Amino acid sequence: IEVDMANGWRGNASGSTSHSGITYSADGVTFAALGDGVGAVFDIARPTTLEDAVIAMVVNVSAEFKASEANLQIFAQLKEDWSKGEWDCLAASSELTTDLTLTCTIDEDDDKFNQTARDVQVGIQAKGTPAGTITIKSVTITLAYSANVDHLRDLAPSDFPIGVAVSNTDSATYNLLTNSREQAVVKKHFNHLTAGNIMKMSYMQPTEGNFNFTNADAFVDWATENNMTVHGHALVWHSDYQVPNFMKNWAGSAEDFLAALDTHITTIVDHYEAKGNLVSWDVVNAAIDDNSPANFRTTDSAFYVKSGNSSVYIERAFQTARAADPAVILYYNDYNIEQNNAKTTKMVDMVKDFQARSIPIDGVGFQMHVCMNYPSIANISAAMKKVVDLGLLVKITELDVAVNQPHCDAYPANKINPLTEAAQLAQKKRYCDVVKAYLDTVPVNQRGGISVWGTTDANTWLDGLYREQFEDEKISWPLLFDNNYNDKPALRGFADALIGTQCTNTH
Ligand SMILES: O[C@@H]1[C@@H](O)[C@H](O[C@@H]2CO[C@@H](O[C@@H]3CO[C@@H](O[C@@H]4CO[C@@H](O)[C@H](O)[C@H]4O)[C@H](O)[C@H]3O)[C@H](O)[C@H]2O)OC[C@H]1O
Ligand SMILES: O[C@@H]1[C@@H](O)[C@H](O[C@@H]2CO[C@@H](O[C@@H]3CO[C@@H](O[C@@H]4CO[C@@H](O)[C@H](O)[C@H]4O)[C@H](O)[C@H]3O)[C@H](O)[C@H]2O)OC[C@H]1O
Repeated sequence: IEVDMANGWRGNASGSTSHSGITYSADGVTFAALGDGVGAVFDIARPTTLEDAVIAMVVNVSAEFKASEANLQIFAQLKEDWSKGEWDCLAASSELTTDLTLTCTIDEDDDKFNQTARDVQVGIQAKGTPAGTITIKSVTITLAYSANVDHLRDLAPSDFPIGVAVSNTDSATYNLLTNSREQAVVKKHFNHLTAGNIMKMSYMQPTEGNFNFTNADAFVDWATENNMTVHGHALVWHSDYQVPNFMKNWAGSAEDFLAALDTHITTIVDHYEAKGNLVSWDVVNAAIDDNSPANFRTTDSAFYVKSGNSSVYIERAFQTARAADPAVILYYNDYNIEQNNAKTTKMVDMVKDFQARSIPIDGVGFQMHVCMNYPSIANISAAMKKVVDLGLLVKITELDVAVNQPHCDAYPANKINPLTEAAQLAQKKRYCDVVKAYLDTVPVNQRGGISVWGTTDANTWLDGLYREQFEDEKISWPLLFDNNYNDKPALRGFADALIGTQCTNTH
């Protein structure tokens, strides 16, 4: 709460000496400190949840007030219940001179400031034998749950990994290796990791024949130290920000381009085989378009264009990855293929073609970037079953569940902001439904794992993707842990599914 400094302020006398009101300017709110108990205040409407809230004021006091040796008391009290309040803050003349920052934590014995009955009067007053003036420049007021899950990974009903995507050197704030809160949540709940960006193409090979393994190797070493396996992401992907410059600008033949693509794959696969912890790769990521009917991408993919207007690079990537390490599990990975419409159909036809022509492929990764109420559990189940029936592994690679999403629930007509308890419980049921559909649809020996695309809501990729539609607000809140790394009901819902407990949006 940033308190308005231009409206809503009042003089106050909490003692016998009368006050002389308040004065507005460009510097803030000013009053004369006429006697003991004389101050300035504003109101907060009922109901209030103000226990453990922190009041911070920037103030500025006159020479005469300094000379008076008077103290300053930040306080709050209930209107019509005047005797009840927070009276234990005091800034003594000692500490005063400049704009100072004075704070007051609202901390009461009986929880009196979590209440429904009265409005709340908040302010600052002089104590002692005061004189001169006080100026307040600004006021800010900084206002748990447990899922009771000890280790999420330990609840899987068969042997499949429970995994998470982490940030690395691509984020100063959220880098797994420098952020001890990220390390803690990961070590507590997961046994499987994906790098969010640093194993993508231009990160691994920024120029032709100069590979850069240093940062990704430190990530793999930390996974090994902590008894976790690594899913490699990704050997081939069209997204412009991570295509190596020399590939974007290829000026030679189609056969020479495909040979350079082979070198990229063989070098990276051989290196991570020898490092000793790399169990599966997304070999080709998101190569099908978003049209209906669906086709492989054309002009928006450097790989289609530089291969000579051909999708042959897809099968070649799989053949090359297999030759480099025959033991590593090979996935095709994509979004929207869980919807059971045009894109699902194109993916299934591609797998059938590959099986007919002896092109190696071990599984399909369903990224599973879903909305709260779309697509349906029936459609998600039917789409995964199409892959199960071809004898392949099914892996959920990038699960998140958006509370607001511009393509769902007629956004923004029903926008949820701020986040509510009802929305958190809806998210609990939704994570339960999706994980249960996976277990119900995919036989034990075809379960490639379930991973979520991030740790805390404070760093989800969705808020950046939809920044324009969201008006720069962080409103997708799509993951298992909140902005302070505490549990959300979402985590209880994931756990309920693993243990076979009914999926609900209740407590
Ligand atoms: O250290 C604590 C003491 O400060 C504390 O004294 C209390 C201070 O607050 C007092 O409440 C006064 C009551 O008058 C209010 O103004 C009235 C608002 O309504 C108008 O209709 C009316 O005309 C005004 O006069 C004022 O806002 C408010 O500060 C309270 O009565 C004192 O008990 O005691 C506890 C110590 O720990
Ligand atoms: O020089 C800096 C640039 O490098 C930097 O680039 C940004 C890097 O982050 C990018 O966002 C990435 C995009 O990929 C996300 O994961 C994908 C989600 O969709 C799935 O289909 C796919 O499989 C996943 O790989 C990832 O979470 C997210 O962090 C962003 O788009 C780039 O612009 O910009 C800052 C410069 O200083």
